[PDB]
Amino acid sequence: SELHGYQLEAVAPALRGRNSIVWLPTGAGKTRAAVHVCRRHLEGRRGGRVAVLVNKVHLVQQHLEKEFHVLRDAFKVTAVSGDSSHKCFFGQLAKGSDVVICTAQILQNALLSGEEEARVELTDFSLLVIDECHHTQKEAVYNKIMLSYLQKKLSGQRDLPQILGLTASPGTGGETSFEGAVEHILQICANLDTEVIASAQEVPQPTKQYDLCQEREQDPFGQRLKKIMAQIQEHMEMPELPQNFGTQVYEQRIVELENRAAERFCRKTRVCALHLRRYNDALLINDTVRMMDAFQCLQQFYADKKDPTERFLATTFEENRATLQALAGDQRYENPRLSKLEEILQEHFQPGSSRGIVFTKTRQSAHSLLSWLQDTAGLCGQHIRAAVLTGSGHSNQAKGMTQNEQQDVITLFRYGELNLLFSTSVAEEGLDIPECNIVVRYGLMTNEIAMVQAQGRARAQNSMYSVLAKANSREVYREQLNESLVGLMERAIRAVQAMPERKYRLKIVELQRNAVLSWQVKEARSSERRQLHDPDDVYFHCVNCNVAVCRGSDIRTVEAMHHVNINPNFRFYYTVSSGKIHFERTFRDWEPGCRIVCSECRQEWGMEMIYRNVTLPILSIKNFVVVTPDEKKKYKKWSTVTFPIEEFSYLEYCSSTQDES
RNA sequence: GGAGCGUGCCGGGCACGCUCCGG
Ligand SMILES: Nc1ncnc2c1ncn2[C@@H]1O[C@H](COP(=O)(O)OP(=O)(O)O)[C@@H](O)[C@H]1O
Ligand code: ALF
Ligand SMILES: [Mg+2]
Ligand SMILES: [Zn+2]
Repeated sequence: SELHGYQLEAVAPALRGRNSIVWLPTGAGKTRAAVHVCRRHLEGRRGGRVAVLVNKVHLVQQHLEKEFHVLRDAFKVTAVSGDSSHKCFFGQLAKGSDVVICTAQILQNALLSGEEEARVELTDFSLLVIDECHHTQKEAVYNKIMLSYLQKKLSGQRDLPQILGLTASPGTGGETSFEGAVEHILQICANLDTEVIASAQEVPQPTKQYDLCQEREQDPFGQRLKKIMAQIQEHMEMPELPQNFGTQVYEQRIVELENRAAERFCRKTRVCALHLRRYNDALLINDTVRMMDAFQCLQQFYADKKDPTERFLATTFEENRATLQALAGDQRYENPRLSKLEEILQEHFQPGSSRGIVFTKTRQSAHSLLSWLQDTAGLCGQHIRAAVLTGSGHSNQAKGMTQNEQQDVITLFRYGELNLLFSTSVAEEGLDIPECNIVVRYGLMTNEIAMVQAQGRARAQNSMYSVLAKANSREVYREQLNESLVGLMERAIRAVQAMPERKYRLKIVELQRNAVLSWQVKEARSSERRQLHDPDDVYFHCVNCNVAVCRGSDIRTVEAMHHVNINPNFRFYYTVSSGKIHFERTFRDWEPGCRIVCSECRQEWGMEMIYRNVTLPILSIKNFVVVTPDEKKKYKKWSTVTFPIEEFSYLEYCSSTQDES
C-alpha cells in the first residue's frame, strides 16, 4: 500500500524542509506519511538523525513494527524500550542510530542530563517527528522540549531540527468563540514553530449514538451510605458541614477539612474526614459500577484496622455491614449504567465478529467492569473474550500495567484472540486496531480531543460509537458541546491556513517571544517561593500524632526526585515494617527496601531506598504537617515547599556516616 | 512508589489519569 494522494499532499511542505503540522483525520495514516518524510529526509543529506517522539509507552513498539521498520533496508532504526536487557544511555543509543523512537520524556531526560554518556542536544537531530502534537501545550514534555527549541531559535541558534507535528485534533483549548479558537491554533503553531498546517485540502467514520440511562428508581445501598455519613458528621459535632453526599464537591470539601484538621492537629475531625472520604468514594463507585464493588471499597478499608473515634467508626460500619452486603446482592437495585452496557454488548456481540473497546475513567473501574461482565449470565455464550487495558499509572487502590502487559493484551486484541477491552484513556490516541468496530465511552467527562481520538479507535468500515451516559447530565451536555468544538476547531484551522503569510509570521514571532518571556517569569517566581525559609526553621511533624521528627536541613534530593532524610539519628524516629516493596521496573542505581512508619504511633511515612551500598529513608510528604515560624501546612507535592533542598552527594554521605562508628 | 505532567472539577485546592525513573 503505497501512499494515498492526500498523504503525499499533506507532506509536500515537510519534503521541502518546512516545519509543519500534518493535520489528517484519525486513522488517515499520518504515521506512514511521516515515514516517507524520514526516508527522503535521510536520503537527501548524510549525517541526518531523526527523533520520533510519542506520548504512550506502547506506541513506541506499535510505530516501529507497523511503520518505521521499513527504513531498516537502508537505515538503523532503534525503538527505545524499558525492557531491554542490555541497557545503555540514551546518547549512545541515539548517536549510533539514524532514527530513534521514544516517549518524549526519554529525550527530555537526555536533553537535561549531567552525565556525558547520556547527554544530547537538539542540534544532534535534523528532524523531530512529534506524534499527537496537540500535546505540545502548557508544561507537557512536548512543550518543554519545544520551549527550549524556541529559546534557541530566538537567540539565533542555527541548524535546529526540522519539526514535523502529526495530529487529528489541535483542539480549541477551552475556547468557544471563533476568535478564541483561532488564537489557540496560532498558539499551537507558535509552540511547534510551524510554517504550514498541511491537510488534504485538494477513512470511514462511525455512526454515533447516545445510550442514555436513567437514575436508579430505588437506591437503598446508596441511601444507607448517606445515612451513615450523616451519623459520622453528627458525631463530629460541627456546624456548616457539607450535606451533598456522593459528589466530587463533597469529596473536595471533606479532604480540605481533613487537611485543615491535620494542620491544627484536630485528631477527631481529621480521622472522621478521612473515613467520610472513603464512604464518598463508595457512593461514586456505586453510581459507576456494582453495589458490591462499592461494598468491597468500604470492606477492605475497615478489614485492615483503642482510640475512641476510630472505634466509633469501626462500630458504625460493622452495624451496617451485613445489610450493605445483602442489599449489594439484590438484582432489584442494579445500576442502570450496567443494564444499558449489557444491552449494548448483547446486541453487538451476537453472533465473535465485533471488536470493541469500552473506555472508562479509572483503572479500578476497568477491573470492576471486567468482573461484572464475567459475572453476568446474560452475556454468556456470546463468545466475549475480554481483558483490562490500563497504562503504567499506579496507586494503592489500583496498580498499573507494564509495557509488556499492555502489549500482550493489544496483540491478542489485534486479531480477535480477545474481542473486548475495558480500557482507561491509555488507548484513546494512536492505538491502531484495523478490525476494531465499536467504541463505548462509559460516563466520561473529557475535552473534545479525547472524544475525537477515542471515537477514532474504531478503525473498521461500519464502526459504531456509543456515548453511555445519564440522561440530562453534564456528561451529555459536554459531549454535545465537544461535537460543536470539533467543527469550530476545523473553522479555526482553515482560517489560519488562509492567513496572509506576513500577518501569520508576525503573530507567531509575537507568541513565541511571549512564551519564552513567560517561562522566565514563572521560573523566577518558583525560585523565590523556594527561598522563603531557612531549612533549619522548618520542622516536619507526623500527620497522625503530631510528633516532631526532622528539619528541612535533614532533607536531600536523590536524582532530582527522591526526598531522603540523611540524618544518622533519624532512625530513632521511624520503624521499618517487614516486607520488601517490589516494583515491576528495576533501576540502575537503586531498589526499594521496606516501608517505614512512625515509631511512636505506626503512621506510614514512606519507604527505604537502597541506593548503591547505603539505605536511605524516603519521606512521603503527605504523611507530615510542615511547620515554619509563619504557618503549618499539609502538602501534596514536595515541589510546593518553601525552603531550598540540596542535592544528595553519595561521596560526602559515605564519608560523614563512617565517623561515629 | 517517588517524581514530572495533563484532564476533569471547586474558588490555591480536590480527584483521576499517563509518563519517567541506564532505553
Ligand atoms: N497508503 C496506505 N495504504 C494502506 N494502508 C495505510 C496507508 N497509510 C496508512 N495505512 C494504514 O492505516 C492505518 C491507520 O494509520 P495510522 O498511522 O495509525 O493513522 P493515524 O493518522 O491516526 O496515525 C494503519 O493500519 C496504517 O498501516
Ligand atoms: F494518530 Al491517530 F488515530 F489520529 F492514531
Ligand atoms: Mg497515529
Ligand atoms: Zn506518629
